[PDB]
Amino acid sequence: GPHSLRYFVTAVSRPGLGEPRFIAVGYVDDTQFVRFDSDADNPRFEPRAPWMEQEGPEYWEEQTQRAKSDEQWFRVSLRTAQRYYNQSKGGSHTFQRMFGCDVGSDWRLLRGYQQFAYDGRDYIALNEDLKTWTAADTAALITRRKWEQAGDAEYYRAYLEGECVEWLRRYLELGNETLLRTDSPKAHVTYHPRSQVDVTLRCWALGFYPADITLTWQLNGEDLTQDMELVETRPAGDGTFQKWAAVVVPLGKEQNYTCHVHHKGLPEPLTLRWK
Amino acid sequence: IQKTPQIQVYSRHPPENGKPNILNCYVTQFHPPHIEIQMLKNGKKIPKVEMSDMSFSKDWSFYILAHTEFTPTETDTYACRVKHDSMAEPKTVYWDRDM
Amino acid sequence: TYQRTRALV
Repeated sequence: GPHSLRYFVTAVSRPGLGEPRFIAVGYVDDTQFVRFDSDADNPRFEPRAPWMEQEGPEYWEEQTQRAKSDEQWFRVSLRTAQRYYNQSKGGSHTFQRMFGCDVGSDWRLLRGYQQFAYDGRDYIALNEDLKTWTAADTAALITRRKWEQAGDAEYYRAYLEGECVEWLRRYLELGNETLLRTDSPKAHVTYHPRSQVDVTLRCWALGFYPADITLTWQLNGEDLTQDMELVETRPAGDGTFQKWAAVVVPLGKEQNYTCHVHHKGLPEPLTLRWK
Repeated sequence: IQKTPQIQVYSRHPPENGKPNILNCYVTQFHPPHIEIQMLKNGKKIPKVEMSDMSFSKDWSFYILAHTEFTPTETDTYACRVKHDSMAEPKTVYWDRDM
Repeated sequence: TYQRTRALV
C-alpha cells in the first residue's frame, strides 16, 4: 500500500421543504467508487467506478439498506441536535459523518476514523485508541454518555479492524488496474508578460495520480512557497489531477528560478527553468 | 459558521480551437452545503451540465465539481456562476485559457 | 462497505 477507504456522509435539514437530504460518497485512495443520494429517484447505493459494477445485487441490497437506516438515523439526530442547541425549527442544519480506515502495507488496520460535525463544526469524534470519544461541547457530552452506555465504540472499533479492511482489500483487487496505477505529472512553465519589468511564470502539474503532490518554486535555494500563487489541487474529470504554482519575477532573471515537482510516480523530483 | 466558496474554472485538457474538450468548475471550501453552480456559455446557461456527488474534506468544508462537453473557439466565453449564503451576490468566474 | 450508525445523538 498504503491505502485507504472513506465514506463522507452528509445530512442537511430542510425546514418546510420535506425531509432532509442524505448523501453518502465512498472513496478508495483518491478515487470515488460509491454513492447514495436521498434526492435521487429510487435512492440506493450505486457504483460510480466501472470496476464496482462487478459486484452482485446482494452487495447492493445490503449497502442500500444501511444507507436507508442512516437516513432515518439522521432525521432524528438532526432534530435532537436542534433541541440540544435550542435552535428554532425553521432553520436548516447540517450534520456530517466521516468514517473509513487507513491501512498499512501489511494490509492490517493502521488508523480508524469515525467522527461527526454539526453545522460545520466538530461535534464528537472517536479517538485513536478506538475506545474513547472526544466531544466538542457540553451538548456533545450527552451524546458521549449515550454512546458509551451502548458500547458503540466497541462495534465501530470492530468494524474498522475487520469490515472496511477486508472490503478494502477486495475493492483494491476489483479496481487494481486503476487503483494501483500511478500517473506521473506532466509539467511545464508558461510565460506571462505581467508589467514592463515583471512576468508571471507558472509551472503546471497535469495528469497525475494520487492527488497528493508537491509543487514549489525556488530562487537560488530560496523556497518561495509563501510568495507563490498556488491553487488547491484539482480533479480533471478523467481520474487524474492538475495543479499549478505561479511566481512573479523580473525580466532577464527568469532563468534564476526553478520549479520543483515531487510525486509518487516520479523516481526523482522534476525541475524546470524558463528560456 | 459560513465558509466562502473557492471556485476554479478550468478545462480537462489543454484547449485547442474547434477540438472537443471538457469544461470543469471546481467549487471548494464552502459551508453550508447549500449551493448553486451554473456553468455558462456566452452569458447563457448550458443545460447539459453534470455534477459529481457532494462531499467534504477533512476540515469539514464541502467540495463539488461541475462539468460539461464543449468545443472551445476564439469567440465564445465560458463561466461558472456560483451562489452561496457566505456571499452577498452570486460570484462568477470566467475560464482563462492560461489558468 | 458502508456501515450503519448505531445509537442516536
